[PDB]
Amino acid sequence: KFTAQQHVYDINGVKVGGQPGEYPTVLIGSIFYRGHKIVSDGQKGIFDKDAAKALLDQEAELSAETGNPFIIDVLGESVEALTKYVEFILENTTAPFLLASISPDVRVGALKNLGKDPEIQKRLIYNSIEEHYTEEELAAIKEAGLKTAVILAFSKKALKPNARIDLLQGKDDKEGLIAAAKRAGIEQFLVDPGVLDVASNSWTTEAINVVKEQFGYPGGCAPSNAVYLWKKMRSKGTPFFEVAGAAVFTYPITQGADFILYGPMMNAPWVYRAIATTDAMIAYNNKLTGVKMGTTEHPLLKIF
Amino acid sequence: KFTAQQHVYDINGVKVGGQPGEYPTVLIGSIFYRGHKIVSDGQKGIFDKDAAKALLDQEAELSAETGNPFIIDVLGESVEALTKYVEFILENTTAPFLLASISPDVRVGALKNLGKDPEIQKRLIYNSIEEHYTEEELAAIKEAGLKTAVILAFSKKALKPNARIDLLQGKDDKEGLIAAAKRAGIEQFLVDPGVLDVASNSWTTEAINVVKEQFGYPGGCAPSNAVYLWKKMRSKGTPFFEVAGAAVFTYPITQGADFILYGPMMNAPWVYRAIATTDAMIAYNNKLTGVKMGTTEHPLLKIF
Ligand SMILES: CN1c2c(O)nc(N)nc2NC[C@@H]1CNc1ccc(C(=O)N[C@@H](CCC(=O)O)C(=O)O)cc1
Repeated sequence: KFTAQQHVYDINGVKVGGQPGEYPTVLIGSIFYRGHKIVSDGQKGIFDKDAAKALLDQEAELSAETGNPFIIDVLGESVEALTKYVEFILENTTAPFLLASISPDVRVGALKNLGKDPEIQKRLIYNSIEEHYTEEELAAIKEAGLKTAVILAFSKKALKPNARIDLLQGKDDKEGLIAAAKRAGIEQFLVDPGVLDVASNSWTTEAINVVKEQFGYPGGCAPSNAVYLWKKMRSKGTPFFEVAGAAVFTYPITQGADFILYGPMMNAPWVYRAIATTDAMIAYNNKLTGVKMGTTEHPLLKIF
Repeated sequence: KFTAQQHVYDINGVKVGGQPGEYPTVLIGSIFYRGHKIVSDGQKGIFDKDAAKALLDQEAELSAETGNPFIIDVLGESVEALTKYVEFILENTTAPFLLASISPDVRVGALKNLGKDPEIQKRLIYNSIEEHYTEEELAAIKEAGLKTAVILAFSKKALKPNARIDLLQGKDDKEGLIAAAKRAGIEQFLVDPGVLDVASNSWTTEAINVVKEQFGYPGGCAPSNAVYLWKKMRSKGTPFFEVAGAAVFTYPITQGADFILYGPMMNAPWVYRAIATTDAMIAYNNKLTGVKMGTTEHPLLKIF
């Protein structure tokens, strides 16, 4: 059990946060990522709408089967593409989604094209407020009226968990990412300490623990990149890559994390089955921790 | 982490116990279990020597690849069969092994045949001293001169983790399982709190924590019990069964367990890969906690 009173956010019906076993893990699948084969032009945002709709329908089905809620990670490499990707997600699912790009200019341009829309404000989560934030970026977020953002504490100047906490809460003459988010009008903070590599997923998890111990913000991480760069294990193929993947993705959940960005949506079939199993074992512990489940839509009540 | 100084046993080279991150997880694979297709006659102990050698060679290879040591779980349905099984294991591997059977009189009968052989004393671990131990069982163990035993610290009267203090130490007019084991000349106790089903693996792990926190005995369990009877998952095939299995088998390691009985040895290829991943992430946490690895033969230094 975590020391601080946990913030539980209601993201247009998706509950995220709380004490371990209170709410199922929220699973965040990536679509239109670099090299996604359903995209034929990543600059114009031209993609197979049937194949994309099939992924969204599969996520709904897996979600209904396990009780794990989903938020879609929507990636783009251009303003034009990311704008079209967001319009498509708005119309073809009811789920919340992350507005994501490596390029902050792409994120901000796309956000500008969406204007002030009550549906966007309810469903769109900014991915992310990170070390390179600008006043322009914070202004674009405020003008869009967004209320939830991923706070990403990934930084090669902040390897140790406590240095990632310094990046979040601020230190000396740096306000920190939480303060920057608040100045943008963000009231709800999904804290992602970053995953440098597989082995340091324990440090990511230690940083999630400190966040939930002291602040009570929902904590999660995105270990898909580190897993896919693990040449030695990937070389082995199926099912060796998936079980190792499952070990990495479940580990933060075993230490009380609230959400996982699991990588490409095509991996949802095995990710949902691994994560739902962990959630069901943790919830069964609820009597010993003195926690009450916040919902009957829970893997413990569904997967057996 | 644990307050108690942890007992670390050396079982013919296999180190079992310690603080989390100090030693790799010991992996215990089952052979000659009920339904094992390499057995044609479970009463006479007629089995495929080439297929048994191949499993033991595959355990040695995976062990050398990850740094996870192994103990063999040797199951028999008759005295004649279990005797032959143990003679084969003695000759075809160097690993310690569990002498195991659903039928206590099969364990007792087999022990009589194997005699007070100094190799039996060094490599044979009694599986197990249970709630309903008999004087004839304790006499057989003493006469064989065994030094290590699994203490199955399980009872439907002691479902709560804290009740395992009662089972181990005794209570009221009941001799504890530790006192019983010592009367049989046992000096080294591998504590298994028992696993009823998948979900209750969280209660098993809380019991392991209590045992290590207060007594320092190595703690492990057999999640295999629940997983292969989980038809919903098994019938889905690869990789759904493997990732679900990986979630269950890794969970106790993430809470500080020292050994896992992972079921049939045919599953070693994906069990080693999942468990090595968890061990590597836990040991990486040593860099923050100051906990020193007790061996360079560790997944953290091998799998990347
Ligand atoms: C019950 N159990 C156990 C335990 O709980 N605690 C200790 N110390 N030792 C043991 N030893 C035996 C057992 C762990 N080993 C196992 C557990 C389960 C299986 C198993 O599920 N076999 C399958 C058939 C094999 C298959 O097709 O999977 C079955 O349905 O019976 C095979 C071996």
